[PDB]
Amino acid sequence: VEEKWRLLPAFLKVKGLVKQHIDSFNYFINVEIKKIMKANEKVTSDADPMWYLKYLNIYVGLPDVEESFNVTRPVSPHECRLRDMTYSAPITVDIEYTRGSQRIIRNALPIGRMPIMLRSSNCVLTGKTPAEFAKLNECPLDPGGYFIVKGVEKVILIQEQLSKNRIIVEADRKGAVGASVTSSTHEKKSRTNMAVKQGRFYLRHNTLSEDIPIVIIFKAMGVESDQEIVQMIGTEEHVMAAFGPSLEECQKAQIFTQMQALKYIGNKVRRQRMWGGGPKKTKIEEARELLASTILTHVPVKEFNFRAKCIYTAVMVRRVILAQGDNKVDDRDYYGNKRLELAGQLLSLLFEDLFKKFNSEMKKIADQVIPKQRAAQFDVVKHMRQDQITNGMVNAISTGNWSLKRFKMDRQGVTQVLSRLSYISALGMMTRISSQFEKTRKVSGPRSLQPSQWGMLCPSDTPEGEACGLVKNLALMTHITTDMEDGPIVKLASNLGVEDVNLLCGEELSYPNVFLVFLNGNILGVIRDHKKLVNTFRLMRRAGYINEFVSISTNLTDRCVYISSDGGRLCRPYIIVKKQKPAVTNKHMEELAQGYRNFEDFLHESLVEYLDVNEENDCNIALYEHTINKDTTHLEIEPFTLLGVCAGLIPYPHHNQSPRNTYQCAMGKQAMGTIGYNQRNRIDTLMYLLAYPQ
Amino acid sequence: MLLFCPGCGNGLIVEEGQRCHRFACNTCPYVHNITRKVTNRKYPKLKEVDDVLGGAAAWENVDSTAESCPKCEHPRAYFMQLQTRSADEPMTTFYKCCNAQCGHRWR
Amino acid sequence: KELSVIRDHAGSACLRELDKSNSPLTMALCGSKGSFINISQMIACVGQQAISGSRVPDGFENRSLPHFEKHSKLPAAKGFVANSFYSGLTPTEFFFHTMAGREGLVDTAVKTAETGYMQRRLVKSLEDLCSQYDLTVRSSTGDIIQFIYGGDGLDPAAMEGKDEPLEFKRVLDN
Amino acid sequence: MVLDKMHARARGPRAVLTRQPTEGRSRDGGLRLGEMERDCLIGYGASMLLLERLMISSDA
Amino acid sequence: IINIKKEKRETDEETKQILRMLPKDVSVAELLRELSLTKEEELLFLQLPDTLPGQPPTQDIAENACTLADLTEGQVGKLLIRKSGRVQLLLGKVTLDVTMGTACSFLQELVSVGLGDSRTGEMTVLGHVKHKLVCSPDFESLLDHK
Amino acid sequence: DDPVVQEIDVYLAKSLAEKLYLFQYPVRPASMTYDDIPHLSAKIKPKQQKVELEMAIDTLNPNYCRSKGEQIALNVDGACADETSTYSSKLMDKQTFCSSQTTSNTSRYAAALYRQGELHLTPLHGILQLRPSFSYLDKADAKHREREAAEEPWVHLHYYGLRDSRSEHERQYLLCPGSSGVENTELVKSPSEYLMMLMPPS
Amino acid sequence: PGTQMTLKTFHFAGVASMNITLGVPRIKEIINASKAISTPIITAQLDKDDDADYARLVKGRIEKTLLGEISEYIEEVFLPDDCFILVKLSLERIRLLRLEVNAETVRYSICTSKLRVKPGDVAVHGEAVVCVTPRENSKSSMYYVLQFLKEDLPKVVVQGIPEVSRAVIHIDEQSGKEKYKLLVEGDNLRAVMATHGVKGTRTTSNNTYEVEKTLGIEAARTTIINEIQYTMVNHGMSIDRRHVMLLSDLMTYKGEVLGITRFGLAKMKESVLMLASFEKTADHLFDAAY
RNA sequence: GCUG
DNA sequence: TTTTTTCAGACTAGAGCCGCTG
DNA sequence: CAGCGGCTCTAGTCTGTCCAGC
Ligand SMILES: [Zn+2]
Ligand SMILES: [Zn+2]
Repeated sequence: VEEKWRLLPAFLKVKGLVKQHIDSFNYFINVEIKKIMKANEKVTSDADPMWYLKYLNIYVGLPDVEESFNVTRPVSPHECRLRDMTYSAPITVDIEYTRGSQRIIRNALPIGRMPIMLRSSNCVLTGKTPAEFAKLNECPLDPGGYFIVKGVEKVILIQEQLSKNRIIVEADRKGAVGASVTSSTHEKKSRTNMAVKQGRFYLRHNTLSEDIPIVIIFKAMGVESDQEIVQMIGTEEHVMAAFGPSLEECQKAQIFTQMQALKYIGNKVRRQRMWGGGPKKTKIEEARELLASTILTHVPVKEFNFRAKCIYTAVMVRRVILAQGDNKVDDRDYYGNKRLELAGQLLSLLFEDLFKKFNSEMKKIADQVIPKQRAAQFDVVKHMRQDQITNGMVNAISTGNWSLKRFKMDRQGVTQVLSRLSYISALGMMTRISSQFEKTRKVSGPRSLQPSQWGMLCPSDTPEGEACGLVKNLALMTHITTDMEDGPIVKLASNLGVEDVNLLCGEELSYPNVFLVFLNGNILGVIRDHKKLVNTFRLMRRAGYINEFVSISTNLTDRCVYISSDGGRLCRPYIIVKKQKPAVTNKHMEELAQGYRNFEDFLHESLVEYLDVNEENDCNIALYEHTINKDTTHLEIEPFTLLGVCAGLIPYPHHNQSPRNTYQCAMGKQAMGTIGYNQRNRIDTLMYLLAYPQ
Repeated sequence: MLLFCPGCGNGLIVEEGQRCHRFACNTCPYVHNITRKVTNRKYPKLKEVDDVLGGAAAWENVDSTAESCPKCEHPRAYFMQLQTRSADEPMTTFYKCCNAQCGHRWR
Repeated sequence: KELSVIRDHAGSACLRELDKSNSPLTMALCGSKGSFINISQMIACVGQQAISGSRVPDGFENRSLPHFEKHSKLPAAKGFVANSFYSGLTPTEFFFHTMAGREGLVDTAVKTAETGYMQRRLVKSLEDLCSQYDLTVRSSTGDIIQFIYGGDGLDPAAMEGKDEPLEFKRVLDN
Repeated sequence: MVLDKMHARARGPRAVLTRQPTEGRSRDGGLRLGEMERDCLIGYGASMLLLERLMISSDA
Repeated sequence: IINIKKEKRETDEETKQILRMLPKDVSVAELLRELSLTKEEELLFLQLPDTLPGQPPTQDIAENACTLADLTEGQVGKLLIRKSGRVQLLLGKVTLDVTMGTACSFLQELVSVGLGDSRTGEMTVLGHVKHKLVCSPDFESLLDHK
Repeated sequence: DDPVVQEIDVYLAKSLAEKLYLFQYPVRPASMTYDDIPHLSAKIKPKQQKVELEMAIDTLNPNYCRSKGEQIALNVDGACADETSTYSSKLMDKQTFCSSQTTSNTSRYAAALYRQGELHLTPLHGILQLRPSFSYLDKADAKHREREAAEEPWVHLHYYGLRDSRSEHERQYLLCPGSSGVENTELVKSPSEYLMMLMPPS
Repeated sequence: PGTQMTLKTFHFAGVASMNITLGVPRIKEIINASKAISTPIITAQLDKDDDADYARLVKGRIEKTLLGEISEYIEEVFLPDDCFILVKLSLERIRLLRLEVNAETVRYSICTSKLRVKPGDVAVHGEAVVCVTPRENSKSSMYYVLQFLKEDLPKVVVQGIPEVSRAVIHIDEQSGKEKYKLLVEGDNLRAVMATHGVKGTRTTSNNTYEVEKTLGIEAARTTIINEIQYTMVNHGMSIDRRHVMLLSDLMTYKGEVLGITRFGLAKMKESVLMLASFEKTADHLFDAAY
């Protein structure tokens, strides 16, 4: 199949390269903003019970700048760079506030201005032919994916974080294996930990002043009876025996019923707010509020039913105990456990805080003026201020400081100025990943090259110096996934035979045959036959019934099958080999070039598939057709795509020692060469141009 | 070993009554009189024996009219049986022959 | 050890075939630049890439990369690169060589910070010590750390014979 | 490029707070003889050179 | 000491710790034991797919889900045991696959509840339930055909 | 693979479709059955199905520590009041079982009374988990606390156990007027219509 | 020298396991005078250097053997009166390997084990084949204490130095005489230099703190000379001894070995600004004003 | 952020 | 009211602990 | 039967992590 190379240009026309930045903002401006507005929809005043301020639909418009009182003319990216203006668009929202006593509905009220990344759907440049670009004074060969804030082009660097909703088994400094699942939802993001500090299991959370012994938490949740707790965690002699010291701790105390455990947890809840909170929330009630929205929030109580939270808690306890025995702690360097967050996610978190601050400030204004100033009606629309939202985002992009106190997020260095030393310097900056651990000076940690990075992160492209492995660069053919709906994956799984977990006593989870199904971190049931769920789910995805980026993976050592549609996960395209023969078939490859098929047709015809790092652990990829065996499952589309944009420019990289290739990647960015066709028009702080480039 | 109450399913504790030792619940009246011998064996893992017998150890299992080894057809060989793990394992048989111009290890 | 033998024997053959006029050999024969390991790697075979003195560890479960069978202890699934730099490295071999190369680059950057902190700590404790006309190394306080420097009283730089001052056989010949 | 990396300072602007030279070529700068350089001079045994460099030619 | 109220050793199949002194079945074997070896009737529990391949008859609808509550009494299908232990539930033109569910070992009771009067009624225990069957669509054959 | 064995006919009965419940006891092993234990009451709410049962435990058997039974009964009930009392006698006579609801819908679950050569399905109205209730201790604290310092009406049911002839009688209503043979008018849809029904277009 | 390492490894002591940290990290350990060094290694000389049999017996004395290894079975026995966890002890493994253990020795070891079995309730039965630990006085004494004892009874060390864990016997390759020296990974130099058959006169360590405590200051000077000059020639990196003869002699001239940390500077220097120019500038200036 |  | 974003390290108090020490 | 001596123990806490150059 000589033209297996032709697939790299075709995947690249639609996705890949700098697209992973563009398609991400597009999801935030078109889908995530509305999910955030539904979550913080409705503001209610303490002074008047009747007053209500819901938000109905939020739209983000075309970028325009008004230089007069009411002109509202359109604006171009070049003019903003020259006049040091910000390229941004108005955020317009629809509300139905109480007003005097009616339900006045307003359509299209501006709440502020949103910074717009170039080449995004809302950007003017999109859909423009090269001749049209000349009038807009923008180079056609411009990567995009950057924001013009105050006349400086700024790029939000991709950040690598451990995956949310997934329990992480990790040793503490004491060598004490613990566990920690970060629950990220659309309402509350919180950290819930489990710890064995004296040979007995305690649960820790920031709303609880002291660590609570786990059996008390189980009794509060509603699994009263020691046998039911022991049956859920384990029935093997070792698992039960090790949870034996922990049983005594509740027995020593007198907790034996839900009420006596809920009250104990309440006497420990931090009650920080004693002012403006009115009178309410008894100690027992505060506990039933915490156990139902604060602890393990990703799992959802139906009607104050913790049957689901209790099983998930048992799975965490069992994982600590098996790990404590053999000391097989999960690696936090494996790229399967790490999800990269690009602009959309960072912007959505920043917007979520600013929308809640704007809503809060409107309630505080309403509570102060509604009951005192006058019978004259309080109209929120007059007091609403555009500045809080506009100023907040711009400042975060202009200065790279992500200080969000609500989520305890204090990260600086999120945004950098786009480097215009050369065209390559700009393209490389777009595909740049920033690590989570940045102060680590241990050589064999994040700084090392991990085999899991194969095909996802360029092996040789890294800065030499303070950040030898801290900063990484994406390879050519890599797609970072975006969040999907999950309605179909839940349905296919039930019909595929996955029995519910509410209908079984926990003893099943310890039988060797039963395996647990997890979707984005929430249990969907228990299936006896792992292979049929895995080989049916793949067959369905190939026909296109299920989304291409959903990934099914199975871990035999811990009997669980994981289905992931979360987003932020690196995915690489691979040809499917069935019966020792590649599926491209030569004729299809000619059809791509001729025009009958595009890359999407190959994906839904079962010719090509996307595999994430977890799925790759279950596959036996063969780099070349000659290396095909009986066990081989897939074939690599092109070997050279393993290297990245900077690495590729080196001729014959394979024939050189590897440190030399790393130096070239850094030097190529520092070279002096043509920047763009609009280079003469631009008036940047420093521009270096070779007089006669070749 | 964990044993649980048939009534409420809390964990039992052993205590002493006026006539017998009892398994007793902490939360309900249920007690169970220990009338006869009851036991629970752990069977832990013993040490490795592989490098312990090599190099002319103090073996003793040889007896009169013992079989000759199969290669040399002479009785110039020792043989022994040992548990490799805990004593619930069925004992394995092993033997080593040492003769002039002849070194071998067999099973 | 066996993988090491293959590289050593391949290197010996490469040196024997090389003419007495190869620029790389001449630089190795004098010590101007290079070594015979560098020439062997370029012309014959680059060796097993070693991370922390051991074969590449398994990033995936029971497998270094998804391109080899699980639980494979075979050479080449654990970092042995048969090809020379001149022949070129196959994609899996290139990744293993990059992993070993990065370990060195990370080590140098981390090591420079550690040695610098250490030098400040040593120079902030030994700076006051100085030899005196009485021949006794003493502290600023006047406490005697030593009665003669290095027992002999000799200075390390002036030695011409591996910690011994004269090297008499050479002196008589001159 | 060497043209942009060439800096020399004799007597020039001194910072108001410490009366020591500036830290930037743009500000006329002045080079920092740091502790490691100072340690090498102590090893050489040059008492006068350290006094001239760190007091007279900096902030006497 | 009462022999029928011994303390519960934790694995429920292994309840007997004190005394007077398993492998996994498959759906072909389960149906064979209850036909040839023992003629006794037994209550099996089977979970069917969320939608059966039917139309709600005259039920005033929209392609809504079809359940056993919507159909009418009578023969609903045929159950085939094949060679090599494959079991199929042919429930129309389509064949659904049948597999053994999680092996429960806690007690399960099948009971009637009838509120025959406004405030009182009858509760009746019809029998114990031992085995669970799972019915699922054969997505490979359904899709391969079209 | 021809159907060499057991082509079994499958029927369907609706006579108990609004009456049949599956009760399950997560902490009680399959060998220890409540068939012998006398049941004293059954309570249900027919909507928001929450069944409660009370079972009598004897006191002349050796497994009852009467010394402790007198103490726990004295904690729960005031020494001689007896107008409202959990236990009539001076000992703990009864264990109460409280239900938790497993699932909101039960449309896809069916009980299957196997007989030789045929299978009879019947829809389930509910699946409930029965657990031993621990209220007796919460009330014992409430009557210790005082010394120191819902719209749905209950339905009462008579309990007929597995030994009673009413159980052998009503077990026949799980069968349906046996049909010799037919192809159902419903469940006629084709494989391609069925695949599009379980996997709807986005 | 520390700046110029190529960071090569190949430093396992030639046993192909238990690599010794040997680079600038080892130089940091020797200079800091840490009481705990990672990779502590007492090299011992046997009284008889040619007998593998003698080496095997001596290794048994130095290394720690847990009760569970030597115990055939371990049963918690509940009886109508008195529940006791009785450990069954094998008498063939005790003979198969030459370990001098008995029920009376085990009974002594079970007490003074931190298992709270300090009372004489623990008893010996039969012929070194059964030891019975009945229960404890308090702290959830019922069957709870018993559950802890059953899990923690196998861990008790019947014989051998608790601190040492991983003694390995190394054979020299010299053709004329083949000799065995056992290198123990552990820290109790006093015990490992007294066990019968280890010739104390030639046993040595790599922890200056362990040597200083057991063999005077002057031997602690010679290890600071040696273990720096051992780790400096291991990394190439030749150095004069007269530099190390000064660094050791500064480090141990005020009584005890004063490691060059922030803390060792306070015990070496009297002047404040020399301490104040080093770390802890706040406390060292206020305390010298006090 | 990069050069040293 | 709601996450973490390095890795040790050799000091400084308490909490006991058990046993002789009177 | 009672007490204070040292223990001994876990965590606690503050303290660093190359030079500079733009
Ligand atoms: Zn009980
Ligand atoms: Zn022989």
